[PDB]
Amino acid sequence: PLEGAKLSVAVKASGTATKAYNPNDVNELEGEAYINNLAVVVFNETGTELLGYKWEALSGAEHSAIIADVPTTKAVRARIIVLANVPRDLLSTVSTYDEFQTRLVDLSSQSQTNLTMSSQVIVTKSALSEEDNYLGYTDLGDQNVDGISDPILLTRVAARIDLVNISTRFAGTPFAGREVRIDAVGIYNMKTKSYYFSEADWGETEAPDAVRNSEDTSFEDLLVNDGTSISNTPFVHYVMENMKSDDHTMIAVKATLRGNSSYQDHTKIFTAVINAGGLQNGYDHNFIRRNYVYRLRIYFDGESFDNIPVTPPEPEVDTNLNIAVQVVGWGPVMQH
Repeated sequence: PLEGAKLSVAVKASGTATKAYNPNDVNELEGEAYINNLAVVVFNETGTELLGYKWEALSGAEHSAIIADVPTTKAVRARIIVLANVPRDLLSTVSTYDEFQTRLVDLSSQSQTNLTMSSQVIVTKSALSEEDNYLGYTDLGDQNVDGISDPILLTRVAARIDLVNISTRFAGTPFAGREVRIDAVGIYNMKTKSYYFSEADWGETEAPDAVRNSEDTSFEDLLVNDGTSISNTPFVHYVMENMKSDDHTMIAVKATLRGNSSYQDHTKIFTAVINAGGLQNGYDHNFIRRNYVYRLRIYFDGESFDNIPVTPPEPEVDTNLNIAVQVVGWGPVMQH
C-alpha cells in the first residue's frame, strides 16, 4: 500500500562530553568504536504505534556509519531510537515504546570489539514526509528532519575500569622493605544489566537488577614494593552504569604481605568504591557513568596489614583500601 516513506540516518559514536581538543581524553582501545550493526526503531509521537524498524549488519564500519531506507509507514511526527551493536532480532519483537524501554542488555554481550551504543530519544517537531527523510546528513543541512544535520550521537551503555598501577608506602613504617604479592583482581558490586537507551542524550541507562561480583583475574608473578610503576595496566573490565544503587562498584584486590622469618604471610581481600569523590575532584558525577573510563591507582601502607608473629584461613575483607581514581573521556585519535 502506502510504501516509499523511508528514513536514512547518519551516526557518530560519542567520544568525550566536550567537543574540544584534549590528548588526555583519548582512551579508546581498537574495536571499541566498531559499528558491527545499526538498528533504527520508529514510533508515532506517543510511542503507542510502531511505524517501522530496521537492523543491518555492517562490514568495516567504525566511529561513524549510515543506516539507509528505514521504512516509516506514516507521514507523521515520530519518536526515533538509533542503536549500534545490538541483537539482530531485538527490534522484530517491538510493540510499544514503553515496552521497548524495559529491554535489558547483558554485560556478557559487551567486549572490546562489540560495545552497545544508542542515541537519545528523538521526538520530531515536524511530521516525517511520504517520501525520503534524513537525519544527520551534514551536506543536506535543513533538508534533514527538524534540520538535524549533525550525525546522530550514539553513546555507550558500558563503562571501562582500568587498574593502571599498584604500589606500596612502607618507608618509615614497621613494614619497610617488605613486598606484597597481588594474588587476584576483580570487580565487586558490578551492574551486569543495563537499559539499551535513555530519553536524554547520555542519560541514565542503569538497570535496577541486583549487582554481582566478577570472576577474579589471577596473577602468577605480580610482586609490588616502594617505587613499583606498572606500565602494562594488568586489569581492564567493562561494567554497566552504577550511580543510583546503594551497592557501589568496587575494585577488589586479594593481596599477601610476604614474610621475613620474624613475621608470617598476611593475606586479605581489599575493596574500595570507584569514583566516590568524583564531584569533589571536578568531574560531572560520582561512581560509574556510561561511556566513561576509570583509571585506578592502588596503594598499600602501614595500615594495610598486621605483623603476625611466627607460630612455633578465610581472608578478612578490608573496605578501607586507599585508591586514586582518574575519570577520563572515552575518545578516539583525530579523524579525517
